[PDB]
Amino acid sequence: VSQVRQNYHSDCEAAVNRMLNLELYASYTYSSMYAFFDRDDVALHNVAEFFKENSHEEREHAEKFMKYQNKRGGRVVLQDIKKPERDEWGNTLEAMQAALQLEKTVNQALLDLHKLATDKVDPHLCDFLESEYLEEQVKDIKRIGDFITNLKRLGLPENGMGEYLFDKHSVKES
Amino acid sequence: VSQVRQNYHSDCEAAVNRMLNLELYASYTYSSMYAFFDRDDVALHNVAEFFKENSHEEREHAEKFMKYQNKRGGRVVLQDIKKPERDEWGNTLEAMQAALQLEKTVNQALLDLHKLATDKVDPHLCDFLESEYLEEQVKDIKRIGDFITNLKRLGLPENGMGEYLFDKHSVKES
Amino acid sequence: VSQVRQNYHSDCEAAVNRMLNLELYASYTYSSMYAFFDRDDVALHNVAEFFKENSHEEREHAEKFMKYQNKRGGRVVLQDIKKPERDEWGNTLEAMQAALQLEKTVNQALLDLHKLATDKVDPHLCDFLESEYLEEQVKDIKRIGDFITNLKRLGLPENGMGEYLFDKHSVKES
Amino acid sequence: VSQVRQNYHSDCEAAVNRMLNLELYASYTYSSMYAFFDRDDVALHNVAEFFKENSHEEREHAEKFMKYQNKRGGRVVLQDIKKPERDEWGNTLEAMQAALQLEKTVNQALLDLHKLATDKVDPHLCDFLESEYLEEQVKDIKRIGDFITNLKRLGLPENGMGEYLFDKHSVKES
Ligand SMILES: [Cl-]
Ligand SMILES: [Cl-]
Ligand SMILES: [Cl-]
Ligand SMILES: [Cl-]
Ligand SMILES: [Cl-]
Ligand SMILES: [Cl-]
Ligand SMILES: [Cl-]
Ligand SMILES: [Cl-]
Ligand SMILES: [Cl-]
Ligand SMILES: [Cl-]
Ligand SMILES: [Cl-]
Ligand SMILES: [Cl-]
Ligand SMILES: [Cl-]
Ligand SMILES: [Cl-]
Ligand SMILES: [Cl-]
Ligand SMILES: [Cl-]
Ligand SMILES: [Cl-]
Ligand SMILES: [Cl-]
Ligand SMILES: [Cl-]
Ligand SMILES: [Cl-]
Ligand SMILES: [Cl-]
Ligand SMILES: [Cl-]
Ligand SMILES: [Cl-]
Ligand SMILES: [Cl-]
Ligand SMILES: [Cl-]
Ligand SMILES: [Cl-]
Ligand SMILES: [Cl-]
Ligand SMILES: [Cl-]
Ligand SMILES: [Cl-]
Ligand SMILES: [Cl-]
Ligand SMILES: [Cl-]
Ligand SMILES: [Cl-]
Ligand SMILES: [Cl-]
Ligand SMILES: [Cl-]
Ligand SMILES: [Cl-]
Ligand SMILES: [Cl-]
Ligand SMILES: [Cl-]
Ligand SMILES: [Cl-]
Ligand SMILES: [Cl-]
Ligand SMILES: [Cl-]
Ligand SMILES: [Mg+2]
Ligand SMILES: [Mg+2]
Ligand SMILES: [Mg+2]
Ligand SMILES: [Mg+2]
Ligand SMILES: [Mg+2]
Ligand SMILES: [Mg+2]
Ligand SMILES: [Mg+2]
Ligand SMILES: [Mg+2]
Ligand SMILES: [Mg+2]
Ligand SMILES: [Mg+2]
Ligand SMILES: [Mg+2]
Ligand SMILES: [Mg+2]
Ligand SMILES: [Mg+2]
Ligand SMILES: [Mg+2]
Ligand SMILES: [Mg+2]
Ligand SMILES: [Mg+2]
Ligand SMILES: [Mg+2]
Ligand SMILES: [Mg+2]
Ligand SMILES: [Mg+2]
Ligand SMILES: [Mg+2]
Ligand SMILES: [Mg+2]
Ligand SMILES: [Mg+2]
Ligand SMILES: [Mg+2]
Ligand SMILES: [Mg+2]
Ligand SMILES: [Mg+2]
Ligand SMILES: [Mg+2]
Ligand SMILES: [Mg+2]
Ligand SMILES: [Mg+2]
Ligand SMILES: [Mg+2]
Ligand SMILES: [Mg+2]
Ligand SMILES: [Mg+2]
Ligand SMILES: [Mg+2]
Ligand SMILES: [Mg+2]
Ligand SMILES: [Mg+2]
Ligand SMILES: [Mg+2]
Ligand SMILES: [Mg+2]
Ligand SMILES: [Mg+2]
Ligand SMILES: [Mg+2]
Ligand SMILES: [Mg+2]
Ligand SMILES: [Mg+2]
Ligand SMILES: [Mg+2]
Ligand SMILES: [Mg+2]
Repeated sequence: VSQVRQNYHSDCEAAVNRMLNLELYASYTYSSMYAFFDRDDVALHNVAEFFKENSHEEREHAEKFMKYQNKRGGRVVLQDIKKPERDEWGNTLEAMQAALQLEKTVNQALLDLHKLATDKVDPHLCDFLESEYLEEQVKDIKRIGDFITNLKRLGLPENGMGEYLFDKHSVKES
Repeated sequence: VSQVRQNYHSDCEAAVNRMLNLELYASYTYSSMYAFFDRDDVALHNVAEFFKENSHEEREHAEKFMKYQNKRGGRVVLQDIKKPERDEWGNTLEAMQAALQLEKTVNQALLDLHKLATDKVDPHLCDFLESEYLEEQVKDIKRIGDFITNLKRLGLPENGMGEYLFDKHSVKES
Repeated sequence: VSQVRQNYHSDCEAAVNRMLNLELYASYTYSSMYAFFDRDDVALHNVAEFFKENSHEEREHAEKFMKYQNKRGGRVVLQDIKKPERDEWGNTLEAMQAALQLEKTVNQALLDLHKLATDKVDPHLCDFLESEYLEEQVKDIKRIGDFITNLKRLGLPENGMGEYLFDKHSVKES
Repeated sequence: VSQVRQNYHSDCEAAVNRMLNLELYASYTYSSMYAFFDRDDVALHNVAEFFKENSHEEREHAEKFMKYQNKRGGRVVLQDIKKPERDEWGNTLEAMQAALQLEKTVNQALLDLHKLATDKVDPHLCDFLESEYLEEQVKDIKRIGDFITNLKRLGLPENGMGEYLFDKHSVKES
């Protein structure tokens, strides 16, 4: 038993390792979307940079779980980071639809981890999830939903001028 | 009944007074460790100052419970602050082992108070403990565990040079 | 064929994707070493931070290959990022020995990619490797070799005081 | 023989003069595109300025070959600068397609000069091309490819609003 460990269930320790892996998986998916929008035959550089920044934030989310695991006296166990589900992402609308689903998958895993922490009476882990993960997920889901609504209004997938304008006006200039 | 009181169970009020006392007890134990490491025949001044600062922080933790009690309309009831369990603390390793156990005793009391607040459906008290006490405890337990690991690596209790080096490099220069 | 593609052999495109994967693998190994040295029962925080920074630099190396692939008109193809070879890294000497071998594995792959680029008469890819990767590898191998020499001089693995001193004096304060 | 000449083959000297001429030809073509987009019946001033700046950069590329020739002890020999292939450039898409082909013609000549320098065992000339010309060509080809992809998305040649928007958002405001 780690000398620091107190009120930290083995099941929560394992679930934190699985959550860590899912954050790395989400990072890698966003890396793939960055590389796709940087292609010469796609060439939507502000969209590409949005996904690159998301990739970096998800890696930071994973590192924060590593630090958390060690603070509680659990032991980080790593698994392979699976490659993303697609090699090419169609267009900005298809990519944003995939991002929305990814963010809701990550959110569901965080909510499931909160349920487990509640069941094991771990208020520190509950607070960590509520204070560091759950609100950022709601905000990032809302942002992507707003983007999808605007891509549909702009006539995606058919309206190339609409796609061009989204990249200029909806995502930060990079 | 206090005019401000709302959703504040008598049992939680009493448990806050007991928690207040335990914070003052923890403060006093750290005061004792400060005075020990300041002795001419101990003379580890950065270690002494680490414990002095901890003593001040635990007193602040107690004062925050006094303020909390009054905000909720409970009534502060003080009891004697018991003297520490030891008059002398051996060496840096023995003192840090005692500090780890003290921090885990305080943490267990905070977790038990959270259980009571949960049972009495007091989300304000739950939030107060999660936001003001529980993460600071996990961080301070991790810090002391890290110190104990390093004191063991440095050959305590036998290796006086190791003890000297810990005071120079592991705790803040004071 | 990509409209930008010129003098870019399919074999080099594929080898760049494999090199990208190896950089991500190296990043992940360094992440594992960071988490290990951050454990409460290891607690060498400057060593941990050295490996964390290396993890970030290797991820940047991977991203630079993604950008390169797209500049040449190749297509990024991602594969799983395999978990590191170990779950625990022993001590600073064992970890640095593993880091030296990892850096020489990455260097050999870069040298093999340079051989392929030379065979396919691709001076742009040769210059990219020489200007962005090969000297950084020689410098980072030299740094790790110097560290191993010093860890041996400090009596690793047995001399815990030597290990403590390496973390204070050989790696940057973090 | 020039007193400075060392390891500089007559064939490389002649090929540097031909490359100089091609840079001046590329400059002149971009000058023509500037003047076309500045016409009152074309009037895409940011596109015009993009091509004007490219014209200046290609002239600088030529001057750098003149300086190189003299540094090695070769003798600059100038030939006529041929007028561009067209007197009018259609629209932004046709001009960018012509620019892509021009940049790939210049790139092929630079790669052919690198082959010759390699055959004549001239590492100074190889380094000069790799360090001063080949990466700038890959970057400028990628930029023009990205532009063509966006002009197609914006509905060129038929979509005049798309052409107008490209000039406002894709090229620098001038
Ligand atoms: Cl536990
Ligand atoms: Cl408990
Ligand atoms: Cl358990
Ligand atoms: Cl696990
Ligand atoms: Cl699997
Ligand atoms: Cl796919
Ligand atoms: Cl998903
Ligand atoms: Cl949050
Ligand atoms: Cl449409
Ligand atoms: Cl607009
Ligand atoms: Cl605007
Ligand atoms: Cl009440
Ligand atoms: Cl109520
Ligand atoms: Cl009551
Ligand atoms: Cl009481
Ligand atoms: Cl008593
Ligand atoms: Cl005693
Ligand atoms: Cl205790
Ligand atoms: Cl806290
Ligand atoms: Cl000893
Ligand atoms: Cl020292
Ligand atoms: Cl020092
Ligand atoms: Cl090719
Ligand atoms: Cl070629
Ligand atoms: Cl090929
Ligand atoms: Cl591949
Ligand atoms: Cl495999
Ligand atoms: Cl292992
Ligand atoms: Cl290896
Ligand atoms: Cl380098
Ligand atoms: Cl020893
Ligand atoms: Cl010569
Ligand atoms: Cl020679
Ligand atoms: Cl000659
Ligand atoms: Cl000539
Ligand atoms: Cl002629
Ligand atoms: Cl014409
Ligand atoms: Cl041409
Ligand atoms: Cl260059
Ligand atoms: Cl149209
Ligand atoms: Mg132990
Ligand atoms: Mg377990
Ligand atoms: Mg999973
Ligand atoms: Mg995340
Ligand atoms: Mg698979
Ligand atoms: Mg919050
Ligand atoms: Mg954010
Ligand atoms: Mg996000
Ligand atoms: Mg918004
Ligand atoms: Mg369309
Ligand atoms: Mg009253
Ligand atoms: Mg009462
Ligand atoms: Mg008590
Ligand atoms: Mg306290
Ligand atoms: Mg007594
Ligand atoms: Mg907090
Ligand atoms: Mg603190
Ligand atoms: Mg404390
Ligand atoms: Mg620390
Ligand atoms: Mg001794
Ligand atoms: Mg095409
Ligand atoms: Mg191929
Ligand atoms: Mg591989
Ligand atoms: Mg690398
Ligand atoms: Mg495996
Ligand atoms: Mg070379
Ligand atoms: Mg070079
Ligand atoms: Mg260099
Ligand atoms: Mg460096
Ligand atoms: Mg490195
Ligand atoms: Mg050095
Ligand atoms: Mg030993
Ligand atoms: Mg002479
Ligand atoms: Mg001659
Ligand atoms: Mg010519
Ligand atoms: Mg040129
Ligand atoms: Mg003629
Ligand atoms: Mg360069
Ligand atoms: Mg430039
Ligand atoms: Mg150019
Ligand atoms: Mg660009
Ligand atoms: Mg029209």
